[PDB]
Amino acid sequence: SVRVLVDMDGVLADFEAGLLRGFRRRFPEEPHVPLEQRRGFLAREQYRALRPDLADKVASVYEAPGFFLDLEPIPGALDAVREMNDLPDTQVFICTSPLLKYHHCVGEKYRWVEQHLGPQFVERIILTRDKTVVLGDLLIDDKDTVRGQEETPSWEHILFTCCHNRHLRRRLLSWSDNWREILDSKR
Amino acid sequence: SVRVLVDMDGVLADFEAGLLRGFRRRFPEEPHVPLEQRRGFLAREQYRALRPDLADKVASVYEAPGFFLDLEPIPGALDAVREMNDLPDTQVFICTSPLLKYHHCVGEKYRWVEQHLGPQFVERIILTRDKTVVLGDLLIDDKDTVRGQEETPSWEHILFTCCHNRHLVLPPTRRRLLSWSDNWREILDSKR
Ligand SMILES: O=c1[nH]c(=O)n([C@H]2C[C@H]3O[C@](c4ccccc4)(P(=O)(O)O)OC[C@H]3O2)cc1/C=C/P(=O)(O)O
Ligand SMILES: O=c1[nH]c(=O)n([C@H]2C[C@H]3O[C@](c4ccccc4)(P(=O)(O)O)OC[C@H]3O2)cc1/C=C/P(=O)(O)O
Ligand SMILES: [Mg+2]
Ligand SMILES: [Mg+2]
Repeated sequence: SVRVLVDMDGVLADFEAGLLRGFRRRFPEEPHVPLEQRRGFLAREQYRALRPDLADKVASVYEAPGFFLDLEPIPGALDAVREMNDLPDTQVFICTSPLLKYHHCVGEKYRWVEQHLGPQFVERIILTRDKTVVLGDLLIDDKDTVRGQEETPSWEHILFTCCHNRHLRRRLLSWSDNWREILDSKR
Repeated sequence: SVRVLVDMDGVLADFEAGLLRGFRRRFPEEPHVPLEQRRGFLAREQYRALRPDLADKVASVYEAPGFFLDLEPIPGALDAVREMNDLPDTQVFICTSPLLKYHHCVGEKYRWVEQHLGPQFVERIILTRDKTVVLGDLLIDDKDTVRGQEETPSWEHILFTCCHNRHLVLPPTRRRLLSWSDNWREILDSKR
């Protein structure tokens, strides 16, 4: 049995697009960072580099009520994870970290999964700031390094391609890339 | 380095006392289950056996807004977990399962930890319905069996004593903590 841990932001839920849409909506005069020019996991820091006071403006977007609830799915993500979890001898958990400002993040993520994937996937959510203490064969995540208290995690990190990591170990280019072969490589 | 997974309900947060106080307050006419007569971790099913309409009444108490937020800490728990996490070569995570009815559970548990233990322990919350896929040396929990997808969890399960599990008598091969004043330091030591 292969256990796949699947991150939420940038893999199932389109955080980058939602952040940019929310930023342009609420700060329509301000410069922004086009998705194709995003570099580095931390959007706030790139905004800071664009101009210092844009850091807090972009944070105010992802800290706001509704932000996580309203993210659009990543193309192909929902179908893939449904297909994946229906494969025999395969178990999917949605493994996601909340913001340190957790107030509008934690309940909204449970509600996002419930609406987009249903109650069966709500049962498969793992919230943690340290993915290295979760046991599995693979972790699909859009962050360059995934670090924590296990120096050698049980899972192999598959980097899932997102606008901010496109320009940087196995990679999945999209959910249309061949994720079945990666799972097979663990059977 | 020893990693200790610490459950919330019945170990840090007094769920049983909160449930009974909330039931007596809202359903004062109805029969209840005294804490010392609790048996089995599913309170709702014992109420159901007492009388069928009590099952939904008691659920309404722990499904209500505020319920998890307002629970009192277990005596000694907060001091113990702070001491435990300050020990060298020791890491504590708070490893808790939300209700399937998660709406007033999930945020409230985060806020409970933030208020009673601070932001440093908020960072150490793991929410999961399957504790068996979480890696650690020990899991301290008040539930008789802890089951899930790993047939052989990495951790050893230490049963923490609560009104509903007190009647169980463990085989010599398993370990119990009677309270936070019992010798949890030795259990951790056994893993060093
Ligand atoms: O500080 C930040 N700056 C920033 O630009 N972001 C963007 C990037 C993305 O990061 C994450 C994120 C999760 C955990 C820790 C940091 C960031 P994800 O891994 O879920 O994509 O969720 C918050 C999102 O916010 C987050 C954070 C989050 C900080 P933290 O969560 O408090 O550590
Ligand atoms: O059916 C139940 N009946 C019941 O009496 N309870 C009580 C007992 C205890 O159950 C727990 C519980 C949480 C997760 C899985 C089972 C039980 P905990 O052991 O964490 O305290 O959640 C809070 C408490 O609520 C929960 C449930 C939980 C149902 P679900 O599986 O979350 O739908
Ligand atoms: Mg991510
Ligand atoms: Mg418990």
